[PDB]
Amino acid sequence: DAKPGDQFVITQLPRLKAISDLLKSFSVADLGKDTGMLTLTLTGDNPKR
Amino acid sequence: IDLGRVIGELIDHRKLIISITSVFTLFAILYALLATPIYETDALIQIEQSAPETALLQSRMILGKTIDDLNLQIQIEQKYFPVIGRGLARLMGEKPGNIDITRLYLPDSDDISNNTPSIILTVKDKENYSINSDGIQLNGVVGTLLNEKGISLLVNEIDAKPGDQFVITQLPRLKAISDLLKSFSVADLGKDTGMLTLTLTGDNPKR
Amino acid sequence: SPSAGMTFISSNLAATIAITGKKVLFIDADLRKGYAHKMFGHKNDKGLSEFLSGQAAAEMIIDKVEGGGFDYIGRGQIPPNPAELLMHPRFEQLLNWASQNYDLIIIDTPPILAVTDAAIIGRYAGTCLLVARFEKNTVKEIDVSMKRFEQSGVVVKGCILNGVVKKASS
Amino acid sequence: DTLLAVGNPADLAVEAIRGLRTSLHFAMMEAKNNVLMISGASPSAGMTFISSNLAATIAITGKKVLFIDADLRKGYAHKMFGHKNDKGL
Amino acid sequence: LIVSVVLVLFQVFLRRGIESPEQLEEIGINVYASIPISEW
Ligand SMILES: Nc1ncnc2c1ncn2[C@@H]1O[C@H](COP(=O)(O)OP(=O)(O)O)[C@@H](O)[C@H]1O
Ligand SMILES: Nc1ncnc2c1ncn2[C@@H]1O[C@H](COP(=O)(O)OP(=O)(O)O)[C@@H](O)[C@H]1O
Ligand SMILES: [Mg+2]
Ligand SMILES: [Mg+2]
Repeated sequence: DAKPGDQFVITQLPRLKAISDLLKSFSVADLGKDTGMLTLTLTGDNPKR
Repeated sequence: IDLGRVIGELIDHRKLIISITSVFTLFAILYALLATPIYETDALIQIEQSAPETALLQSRMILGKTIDDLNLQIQIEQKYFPVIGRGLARLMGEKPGNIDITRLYLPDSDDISNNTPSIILTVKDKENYSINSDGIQLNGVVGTLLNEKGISLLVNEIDAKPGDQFVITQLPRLKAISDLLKSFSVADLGKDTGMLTLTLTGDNPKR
Repeated sequence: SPSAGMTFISSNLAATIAITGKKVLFIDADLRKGYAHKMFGHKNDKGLSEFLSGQAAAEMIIDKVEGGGFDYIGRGQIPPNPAELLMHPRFEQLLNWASQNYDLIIIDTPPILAVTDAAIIGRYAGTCLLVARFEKNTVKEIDVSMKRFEQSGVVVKGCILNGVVKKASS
Repeated sequence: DTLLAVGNPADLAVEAIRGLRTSLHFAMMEAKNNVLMISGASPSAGMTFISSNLAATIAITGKKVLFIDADLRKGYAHKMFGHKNDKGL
Repeated sequence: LIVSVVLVLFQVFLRRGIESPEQLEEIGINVYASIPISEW
């Protein structure tokens, strides 16, 4: 889904590099220090991905 | 320097000091008499802990269930042209009107930015009304449902003087949940008891 | 600096000294923006310029104020070379002749921080007084004016404050 | 390349130079002769500008003035005055 | 009150004109008079 004439870089980065990239922006917190509640946070540029 | 100099300077510039203080006080009076009042309601819950319950109360599940129950995703705003029309209308003793809406569905334009569709409803009498989305004028009547141009709308018990106008927005469920959660607070007040104090702040004393 | 009060003070002082029975002559040597003839009621022909340039005599320049009591000599037509006119010896001849027929001669001059007419005239002036506006002028400006009169060979007697208003901070 | 005291006789700088002329007319009294020497500390300070304009402003008052350009190294007075460059100093 | 006070302080600390013949008499200048403003 793009207009004709567009160009895209397609890279097959290694599994470890992808894991590191995902882990760099992913965070976990307890927010209660004793509860069963855990807040997971993920930051990225694609709102649905 | 000495106190005599500063007292003399103050006496000399009394006019400027008085003028500036008076204008600032007038602005403060206007803001404090035109700002929309915000009422606060509260409730007390007994827990038979209290930290996981504090976290679970503000979860999107419960607030979403409440919003689905009360149809909080249909925002109705009484329209005043200026930024101070509401304040002066309240000061003049004018009674604010209200419309009970049970079913709303807009065509959901959903462009890049404005994900919240909205229409304008103008009161013509106690029974009928006009609807405009982007200048397209339509006529509706309380009671009978309206299903035209991809717009579904139901109106019950409109209470306002004819000629009034209302902005009707169908904001997304997540936005309504965020708005509800922003003004809703929970506290323990005992740090060990089963007592939880719930606080909700809003401009409608009954809603 | 201009708009300090030189003409106001000079004209009023000439009036107040004329009302006491002493003959007074008032010369408006502000050959650039002088308006004494406007304030006195005028026959604007044959001012000071027309005498200095040599195209007039010493008798057609002197006129009478109506509600005053003192004579006056207006600037006349604006010349292109005022400071070069004021150096002519006919100016000193005029002053020497007038000093023998009047009890007092008061000369109004342009500022000294702006032009140099005042310092040219001040050689033949027996007494010189500066005028300082109340809030506008500064002590530095008055000191600079005093020193610039000293360099040119003119001894200033003193200053005259003007435009005073009652301030509670005093 | 023309005298300021001639092209624009009503400029502020020429007024300041007339003030300098009136100062000099009193300072230059009781001097051993009638020779004035304008000099400076560093080049491109204004010696020629001041000297030429002052000579013009003193000549316009009916006094004969002689202007000597003793800058035998980079002098250009003849360029600014209109010249017969032969037989200089 | 605060903004008025700071504005007055700024104006006071930014004035440079003469205020009384004492300033001129300090330097050694005889102030011969002080003519008030004429509202007429
Ligand atoms: N004490 C004063 N009270 C009221 N007006 C004054 C006073 N002194 C000067 N003025 C007025 O302010 C203006 C400037 O004064 P003036 O002497 O005429 O100009 P300049 O100082 O440049 O020769 C004049 O219109 C004068 O009438
Ligand atoms: N007050 C001034 N205003 C404008 N230009 C000036 C002024 N004084 C000097 N100059 C110009 O700057 C240049 C340097 O001055 P000049 O006297 O000719 O050199 P020097 O000081 O080395 O003899 C000249 O071109 C002159 O015209
Ligand atoms: Mg004047
Ligand atoms: Mg040179």
